[PDB]
Amino acid sequence: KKKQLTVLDLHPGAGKTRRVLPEIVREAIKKRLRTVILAPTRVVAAEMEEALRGLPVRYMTTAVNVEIVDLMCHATFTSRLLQPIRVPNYNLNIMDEAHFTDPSSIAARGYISTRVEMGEAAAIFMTATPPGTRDAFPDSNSPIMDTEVEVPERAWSSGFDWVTDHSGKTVWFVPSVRNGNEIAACLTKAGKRVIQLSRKTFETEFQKTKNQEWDFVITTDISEMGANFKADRVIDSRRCLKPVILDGERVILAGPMPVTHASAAQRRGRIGRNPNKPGDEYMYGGGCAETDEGHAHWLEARMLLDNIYLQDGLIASLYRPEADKVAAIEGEFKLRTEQRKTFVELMKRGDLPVWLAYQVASAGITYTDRRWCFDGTTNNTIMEDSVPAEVWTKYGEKRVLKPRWMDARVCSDHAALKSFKEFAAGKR
Ligand SMILES: Nc1ncnc2c1ncn2[C@@H]1O[C@H](COP(=O)(O)OP(=O)(O)O)[C@@H](O)[C@H]1O
Ligand SMILES: [Mn+2]
Repeated sequence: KKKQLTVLDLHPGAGKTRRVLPEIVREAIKKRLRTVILAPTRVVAAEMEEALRGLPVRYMTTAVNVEIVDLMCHATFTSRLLQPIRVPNYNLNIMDEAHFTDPSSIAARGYISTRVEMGEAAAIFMTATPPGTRDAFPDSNSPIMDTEVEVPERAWSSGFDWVTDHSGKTVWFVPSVRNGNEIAACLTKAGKRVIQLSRKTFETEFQKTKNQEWDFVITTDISEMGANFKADRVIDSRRCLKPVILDGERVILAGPMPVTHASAAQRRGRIGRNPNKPGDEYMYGGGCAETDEGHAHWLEARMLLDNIYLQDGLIASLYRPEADKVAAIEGEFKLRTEQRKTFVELMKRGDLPVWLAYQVASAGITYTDRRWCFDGTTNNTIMEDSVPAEVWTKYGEKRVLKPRWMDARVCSDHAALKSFKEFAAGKR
């Protein structure tokens, strides 16, 4: 029904995606409701075509090889809202894995919930862990053995025999890509077969969990968003890096620090999913805390939402239960037409973090002008192998990487640094 936002918060594995979602879609088709289904990732979008097989759904992603029901990724929806492209005023908005804390997912939730509040649409947010969840140990299809235990975050030689004595398969949530690299190298030296997953490698590398033999999957928090494993153990550091905007001028990666209860419940929720296989184990290495408070993703969500047309001059609010996570003045990030296009291109083609893309576009810099990558303060020098990183500019001059605005996420691992060096050199 219109003006209704429903939170479908069945416990993990209860069947929200494979049982309830197809029933909702069939009903929406019957009622001739223009409907959008929002999948967190391309991998999950492919899994949804399997669950929705038969039904007339337009899949707006090349991730599926195959209507009044559209399916697209969370980020695609928000990106299309930001661009001149026409987006239907969907009568029914279904967000699967609606706990995703990516800035584009938060922004989408704010847009959708505002259209519902205005009485223009209906929405269903599907997630075991709605915003504000305080339960890290929800129900599961089969019982879980929960154990609080010290979990290594560096290479080890002794004192953690329980890690390597296990003969099943383990999903291990690490605080960072670099921390996961070190743990992976340690496990590999101990004779284990390890697959590593992160945000930017997920679609490629996740397939290895089906196609290869493995003993451990080392993953950051991307695997909290519908990623399905045939494991019988989760090792959870219970730690994450928190992007924080410091003194309004830079972004640091603070911590590692506790994950939220929702994140911990989602990580544990990778196991206990088979009602016929009890005895899955969850080993956790710390407590939870509300570390989404002040987390840059919710500031970045407001930067996105301030630039989405809703109606005349109105600006969509964040979804009420997560609106308190950021201190921001509504509309303070609204950009005019040309600066907004630069903003969008810096985020898409530029592959820059939202906060950084905003600093560049709001300064009046055009997308291809990379002088700002070199004219920052000395304290903004980016290091590679303990020496200042250097690139050849598009002019042919070798220069130290020293961006005017420093966002730790452009150089937090080797791959991110490689990408930002390519950006500073004008190569995309
Ligand atoms: N490809 C598959 N074939 C059979 N069962 C599956 C498949 N994928 C998931 N399942 C199982 O179906 C049940 C419901 O899954 P799902 O709808 O994803 O749960 P939820 O979305 O509520 O977390 C779970 O036990 C899950 O382990
Ligand atoms: Mn689901």
